[PDB]
Amino acid sequence: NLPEHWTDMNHQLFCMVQLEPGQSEYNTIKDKFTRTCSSYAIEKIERIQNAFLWQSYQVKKRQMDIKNDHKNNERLLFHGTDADSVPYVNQHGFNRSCAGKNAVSYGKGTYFAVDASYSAKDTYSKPDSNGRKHMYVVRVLTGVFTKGRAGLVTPPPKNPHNPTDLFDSVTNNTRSPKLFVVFFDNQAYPEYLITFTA
Amino acid sequence: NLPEHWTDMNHQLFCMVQLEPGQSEYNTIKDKFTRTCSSYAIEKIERIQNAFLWQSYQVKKRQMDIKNDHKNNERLLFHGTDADSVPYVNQHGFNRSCAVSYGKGTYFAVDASYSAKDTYSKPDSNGRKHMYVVRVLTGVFTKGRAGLVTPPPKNPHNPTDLFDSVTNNTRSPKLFVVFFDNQAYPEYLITFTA
Ligand SMILES: NC(=O)c1ccc(OCC2CC2)cc1
Repeated sequence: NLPEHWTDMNHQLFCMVQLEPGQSEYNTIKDKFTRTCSSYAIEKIERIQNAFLWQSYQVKKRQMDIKNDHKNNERLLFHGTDADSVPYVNQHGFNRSCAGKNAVSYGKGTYFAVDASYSAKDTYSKPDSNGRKHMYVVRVLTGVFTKGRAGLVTPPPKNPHNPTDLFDSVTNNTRSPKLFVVFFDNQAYPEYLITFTA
Repeated sequence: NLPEHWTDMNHQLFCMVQLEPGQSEYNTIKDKFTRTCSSYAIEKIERIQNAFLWQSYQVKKRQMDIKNDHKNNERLLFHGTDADSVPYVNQHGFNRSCAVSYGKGTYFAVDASYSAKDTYSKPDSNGRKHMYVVRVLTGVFTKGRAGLVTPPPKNPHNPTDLFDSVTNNTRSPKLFVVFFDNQAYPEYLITFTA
């Protein structure tokens, strides 16, 4: 069930694949990033091939596609992180139990940005000791979403009289979304790792 | 890929099925409980049929069987909870975000007698206590400690290859803690009284 464009892994479960500039795959990610980070320079873009994370994520997507019926449940978003976090995210994905309190909090979960410029802030993509910054391009199952609130440990219910039927994620603003928060494992697949510098 | 002992769900994805007293499945689950809790009165046992939770759980079980290079990754454990949390656990399973002296995960007991304490299975206004029988992917485990947010690494020369769960005592475990969604499937709900 692994995507057929992935490199052969020789029955290995995990692989990072360096992309070539001028390939459509590299160029689409570069254009998405430079739309709002034209003042930074990309060192490299690696495709993340993680069989187990992919499998769990694709099971969740199919469940949300069945439950929501005729919705675009997936967006491509950005996530800046520190170099210390990269090994863990590459193997295990995004753990809400490890998430920082955001400067504007819409709930206790993992935060993903619409614009690379948000994730490019030193507060999220902290420069390592060689001055490299790290940002993931992430498939996120945002599904049906509402404006979040600082107290949330799960998405709120759609209906107060049915407390277990939940929104899929929350946002800062439903009309003009700039960030999404997710509260469950395997709701986000880290697809690419951008390494960049001033 | 829904198990054989489940009953038909008329094309729905979630239902709670009351077990018939005196039949094989009811007798099997009652005996697990009464091993340590024979002084308690059983009102009913329900089979939890949650297609989505089962699917996600089965994927994690297949992945752990590959990673550990053997079966024997699954244990049947108990979880006592309050009446107000029962609809959430039936629909969404166990959530670490909702005493945590062996880590910030979900706690499961080897013995029903431990989960039957009023501190976990809080009596509701009518005296009814609630306990799940849970399939748990305990896998390879180590001793836990306060403040863990994931299990420790097997070798701190490879800090991303983790233990699957933690316990109070590795030689004679009486409880297990898991730190990831869909590492536990709530299989039966026992309603009982002191
Ligand atoms: N909810 C439960 O059934 C349960 C709760 C706690 C527990 O271990 C607590 C540990 C001694 C500190 C096991 C099970």
